[PDB]
Amino acid sequence: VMNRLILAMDLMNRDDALRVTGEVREYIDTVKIGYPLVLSEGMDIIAEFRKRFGCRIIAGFKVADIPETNEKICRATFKAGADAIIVHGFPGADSVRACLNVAEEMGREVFLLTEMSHPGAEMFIQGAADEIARMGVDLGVKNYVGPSTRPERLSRLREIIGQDSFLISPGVGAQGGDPGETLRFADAIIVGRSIYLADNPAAAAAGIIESIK
Amino acid sequence: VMNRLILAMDLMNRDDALRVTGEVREYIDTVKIGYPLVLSEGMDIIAEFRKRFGCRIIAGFKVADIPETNEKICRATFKAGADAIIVHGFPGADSVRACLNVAEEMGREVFLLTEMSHPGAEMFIQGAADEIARMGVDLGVKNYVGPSTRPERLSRLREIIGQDSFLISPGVGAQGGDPGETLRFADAIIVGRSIYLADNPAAAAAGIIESIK
Ligand SMILES: O=c1[nH]c(=O)n([C@@H]2O[C@H](COP(=O)(O)O)[C@@H](O)[C@H]2O)cc1F
Ligand SMILES: O=c1[nH]c(=O)n([C@@H]2O[C@H](COP(=O)(O)O)[C@@H](O)[C@H]2O)cc1F
Ligand SMILES: [Cl-]
Ligand SMILES: [Cl-]
Repeated sequence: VMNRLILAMDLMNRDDALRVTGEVREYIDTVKIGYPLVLSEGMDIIAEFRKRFGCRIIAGFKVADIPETNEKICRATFKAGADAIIVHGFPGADSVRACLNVAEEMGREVFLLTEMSHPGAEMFIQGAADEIARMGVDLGVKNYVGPSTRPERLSRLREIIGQDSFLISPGVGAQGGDPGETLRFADAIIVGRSIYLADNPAAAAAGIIESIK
Repeated sequence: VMNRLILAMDLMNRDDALRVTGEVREYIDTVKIGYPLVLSEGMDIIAEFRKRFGCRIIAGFKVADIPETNEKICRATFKAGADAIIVHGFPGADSVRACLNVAEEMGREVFLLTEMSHPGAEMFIQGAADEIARMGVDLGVKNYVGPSTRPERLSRLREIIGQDSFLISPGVGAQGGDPGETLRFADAIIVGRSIYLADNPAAAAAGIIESIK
């Protein structure tokens, strides 16, 4: 990923989303698009980003349904042009495998979300996170998502998945995570509000990159 | 809910989804629409269902993001016309409260998903389900979702939420759940494939209703 920086584009109207992404297009080649934008503007927005910016698109949908429905969601998402999709690991192995099947069939990628970055993640997710990570490793998952807000947890996740696995991490900036510290373990950081809500998105992105040069 | 029957409309194209729902419109007044249909046809499909069938719409999105993003998803979903939204409880209390805030503001409902119906749910969700249910009760949540595939678990969920709470349950039909048995604890059953994939959807719906007269 260019500059180890993935833009989380969660603005909810096409004009703003496209304008801000355009402002920082020179600093990134990977954008994470989620439900805030997709539900507001439609899935066609994914193709718009790919054509306008030539960027990789990660659908941050965090699929968490039964196997059959997960397959349908992945199919629809990849048909829309997404290069990868984020999947929740908490629902179990069968739900993850359903996504892996579609990804292999269509030549796309699955990112396994192991532990989340918000406070509430401590209640139920954290206690299952290490096992979720091991589940991914046992199934051959190569891409993971871990929390920037809990450095020691992110470090443990890295130990479980190994050096060869790709790890991205949200929670940088607005949620309190530090770019440099997070990159001690993750290969790339996900940054949303710190950039898209900044008075000068380009300056914000450049500042983050400067701090991790 | 009419006939204690909620149609899970997971077909992925407008014509088929509307045609099948029309075939069974006399048997239901509540439809659960999820990502398979919404991502394929756009969120405007919710308003289409409401105007064509005059039915209640439950968005089976099972929101499972951080508080800030959950708020955005709920806002977009309710703006689209959904009467209620299903929210995953595993991400914690703050993520649930974010949804409750928007629902209260817009005069809509939140359904808390405790335990899931598929096999993989046993890995991590099941062990946290009773506590997730208690979390909902402590926050004043009145609508819940529990598994038809595990009758004793559904029974335990009912005991935790009390007789006053509203409980709906998926996993009936295709996943093996029995309509009558499930209704010993749930107030309404969610049925998808057993109806929408049937040779005669109307006959399938009528048959289910007949078995629970
Ligand atoms: O654990 C997680 N934490 C997150 O913050 N996210 C997403 O990353 C993004 C974080 O953006 P921020 O604005 O930089 O906080 C946003 O899209 C979230 O929904 C997902 C996760 F899986
Ligand atoms: O635990 C769950 N099990 C489910 O099956 N579902 C949804 O209910 C529906 C079940 O449909 P079926 O075709 O009757 O199995 C479908 O939309 C699922 O995504 C959600 C859940 F939260
Ligand atoms: Cl995400
Ligand atoms: Cl659902």
